Amino acid sequence: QPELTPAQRTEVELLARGRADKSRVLRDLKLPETPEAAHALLLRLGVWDEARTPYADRLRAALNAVELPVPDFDPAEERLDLTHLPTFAIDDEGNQDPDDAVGVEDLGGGLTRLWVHVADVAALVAPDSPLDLEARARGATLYLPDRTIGMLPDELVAKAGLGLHEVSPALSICLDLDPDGNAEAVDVLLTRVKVQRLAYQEAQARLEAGEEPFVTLARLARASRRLREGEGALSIDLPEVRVKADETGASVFPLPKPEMRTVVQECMTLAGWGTAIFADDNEIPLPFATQDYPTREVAGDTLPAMWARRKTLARTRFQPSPGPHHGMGLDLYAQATSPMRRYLDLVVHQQLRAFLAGRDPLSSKVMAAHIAESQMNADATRQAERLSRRHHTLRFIAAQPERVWDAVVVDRRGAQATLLIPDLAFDVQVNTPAAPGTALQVQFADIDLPQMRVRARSVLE
Ligand SMILES: [Mg+2]
Repeated sequence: QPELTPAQRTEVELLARGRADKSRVLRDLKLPETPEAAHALLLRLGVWDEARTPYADRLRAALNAVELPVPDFDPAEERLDLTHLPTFAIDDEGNQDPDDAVGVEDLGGGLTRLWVHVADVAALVAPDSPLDLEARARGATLYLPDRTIGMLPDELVAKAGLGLHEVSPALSICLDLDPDGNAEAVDVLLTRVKVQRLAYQEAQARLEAGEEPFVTLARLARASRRLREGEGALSIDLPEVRVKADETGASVFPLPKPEMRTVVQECMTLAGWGTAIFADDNEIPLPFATQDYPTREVAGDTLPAMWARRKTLARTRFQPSPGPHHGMGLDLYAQATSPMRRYLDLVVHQQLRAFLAGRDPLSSKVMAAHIAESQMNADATRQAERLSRRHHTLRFIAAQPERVWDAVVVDRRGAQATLLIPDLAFDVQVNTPAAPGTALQVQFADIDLPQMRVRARSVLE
């Protein structure tokens, strides 16, 4: 009802975005002078539609694309030509810029060479360059349901993304694995590959037809997982979704888990393990990913078991020297496969490329420093992303009031049960004595976007 003037609307907007901490307008209307209260008012007045999310702004996450000049790859740099091998960037349906690709080579005698090719980002982003500094200031690419704000310029992604061009330069990790999964050798080198893009479901279809390299990649991944599990490795693969938002509204799509998705994941793990092995052998400091023992032992792979396990996990800590990763069953590990979207991965590439160029990689001291600096930024970026995903997920829920969702009890707190709706990767508290693992049907009501809360209930129980 209160028709605010333009200047007033903006005043309220600055508060909703967290840029201001007060508002004479809200104060006057007997409304709380809080970002959430300003948000609700803007919705009630029609100034803002339900599509708008204030979380990136509130957390001071960068919403602007990086407008710095991007260097070209050096054509004279010698690279191992692998354009003759079938190579594939296999990703989620709807993905747009590949960081990685996989391939294999039979080496005879039961030995197989696994190739994990990664976008050669460090060839374009040198330590301390304006590109490196801005990427460090962001920590990670911000993937909102309605837009993507890269850690690096769009120009850079367009030129380094694998498979975006007929042939692509890459920084590759190669591991020679015997039938049992033991690595007889690991290498890191600059390459040139011809990559074909496929969604996980499409690679799965090829695996099912017995097509190579899918059949071989699956054999290697299975043997590798069995080895890591033998070393205490345990899973927290809970249901995932794609959250999208556009002109037509919000959408939440369940992410299928074909075997090829698991296989590709294992190839990334092998690549990170090899990278760490390589760095350890050559005394190259990297942001090694470590994880100490969990709070308590939790067995099983059911939803409730994985739900509990995730809560007991020790935090993943990145340090300049190798350390065991309990969750992965590895003695050492480094994330090296997503340099376009994660700053730590880019640092791994910068360190490896420096070594390859016969130069001096950053010392452990500067490494500990850059890890600390980037992580604070990555934390804020990731939180802005998580809040934004929940926002649109609620819009999706609110658009289908009549829908009944399938849920599972994954935890309990008194008379309260935590219900996870897999198709939404969304959980809510609901009164019910149902034991963990119990399948229930739930309906949602009273969605409040500014506060992002909803009331759920077990139906026809
Ligand atoms: Mg990928």
